[PDB]
Amino acid sequence: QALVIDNGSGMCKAGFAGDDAPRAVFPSIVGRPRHTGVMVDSYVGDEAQSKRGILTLKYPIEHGIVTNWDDMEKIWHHTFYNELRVAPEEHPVLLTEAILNPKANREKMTQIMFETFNTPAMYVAIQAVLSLYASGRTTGIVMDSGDGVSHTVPIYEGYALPHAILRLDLAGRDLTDYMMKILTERGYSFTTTAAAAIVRDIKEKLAYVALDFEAEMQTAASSSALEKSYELPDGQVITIGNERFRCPEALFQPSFLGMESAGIHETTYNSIMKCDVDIRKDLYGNVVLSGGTTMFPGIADRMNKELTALAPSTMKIKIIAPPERKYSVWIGGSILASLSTFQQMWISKEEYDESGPSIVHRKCF
Amino acid sequence: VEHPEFLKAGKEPGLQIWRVEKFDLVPVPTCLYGDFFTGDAYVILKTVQLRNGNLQYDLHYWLGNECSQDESGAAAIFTVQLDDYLNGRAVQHREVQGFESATFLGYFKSGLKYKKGGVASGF
Ligand SMILES: Nc1ncnc2c1ncn2[C@@H]1O[C@H](COP(=O)(O)OP(=O)(O)OP(=O)(O)O)[C@@H](O)[C@H]1O
Ligand SMILES: [Ca+2]
Ligand SMILES: [Ca+2]
Ligand SMILES: [Mg+2]
Repeated sequence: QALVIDNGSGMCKAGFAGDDAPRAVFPSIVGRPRHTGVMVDSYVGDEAQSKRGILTLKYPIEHGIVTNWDDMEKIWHHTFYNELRVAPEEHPVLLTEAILNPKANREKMTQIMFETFNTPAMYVAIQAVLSLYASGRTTGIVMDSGDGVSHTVPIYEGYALPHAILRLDLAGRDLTDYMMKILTERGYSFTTTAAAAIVRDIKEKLAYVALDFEAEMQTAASSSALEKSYELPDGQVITIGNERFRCPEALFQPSFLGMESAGIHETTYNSIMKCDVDIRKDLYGNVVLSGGTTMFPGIADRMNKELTALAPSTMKIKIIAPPERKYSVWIGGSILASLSTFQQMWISKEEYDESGPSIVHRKCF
Repeated sequence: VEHPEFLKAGKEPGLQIWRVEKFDLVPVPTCLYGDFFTGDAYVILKTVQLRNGNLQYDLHYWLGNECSQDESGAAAIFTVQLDDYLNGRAVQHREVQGFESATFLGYFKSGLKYKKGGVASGF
């Protein structure tokens, strides 16, 4: 019985190898008292968020990279003990990592699992490669968009091409900020503690990507047909109009956010273009979308349209965006950690004791 | 990978076929080569010998219309693992029911056949 953990910048996803979905999905948040010692330590996840009024809240993962190891240990401790309810000394553990995870970080993660958690075996896998596998491919380009950052990761015959990886510094957090702003300008005011959560939910429930953005802007200016009602926690109903598709439009037009960067369609094109000419047909034919911020209705049609426009007129373009593609990384890990060949892939405790943390660069790539 | 099936792979010219069965690579009986369960995923290795008599490897994973995600995912990953095992020398090919390459269809001398059903998902 192996465990799979996908440590997102925003959400941690955890479960049991062999399951088709994570057993636990919780905010990647550690909460500590502001004023030590005067009132009756730490909190993780929803509880941190509930008691945020009296806590300093920290996010140990930024852009996929761990920036605080004591907080990271709290997240894993909460994962094993409160979420999965396991003794971690009894389970091989598969963990995920960001593209360009620093060497020191992969070593530290390995050392923590073996030394603090006493895992009998562990393995670190790259997130984009796990999404590709979950889609039943060994070659393709993954557009992974979650919390703080989007990445385009060309993968050929099972392995990422590091020279061709690009990043757009816009993801879900930016899209929530931007939904707040445009709804505020419309005339609404999000003032309570639950402001972020309300706007986030409006985004997740009602945003879609427009196939043709100016046609949609026009449809919305001249008709009520695009508009939706949204009931606030207090019972007030507000109307959501063009904000629905203007919000995720910022993925394709980062200028909406006062950014120089190219959109996700162009980042993707540019990544394909950094790759051997011979393999590009296979990248364009296997554009895999994954992460929470790829969950907008319309996004796959829009990617197809935008890539069609950029690629030679005869390129076969295929976008792969299945409904579960929010947990594609986790599901790829569940599959990988279940294989009969995985017992020979992992770092055992015995190997760790013999080689120490640097074993990770020789076993996991 | 100490996978007993990997030890048997790519030894002499010809054709080997495995089926993904609950997260393992199980050999297909040679008498059933070419009859594909559309509910399953398969790994196929074609070993050709050139005129100079050097070995050549093409590795096809075949995805049935109704194979579950664990099956198609395992077939992808097994393909990569087998390729690494064969020192990176196999060209990998994704083959989808109804859309196989002529090369792959060529492997089967009386034409490949589809049939419904197969082994259940390992999830
Ligand atoms: N249905 C949806 N539509 C649009 N956005 C969504 C939807 N569901 C989730 N999101 C957004 O996805 C974002 C986080 O997704 P995800 O869990 O993939 O990121 P992560 O794995 O924590 O981050 P990273 O991989 O960047 O470290 C949040 O901003 C959330 O609002
Ligand atoms: Ca099956
Ligand atoms: Ca190869
Ligand atoms: Mg993620």
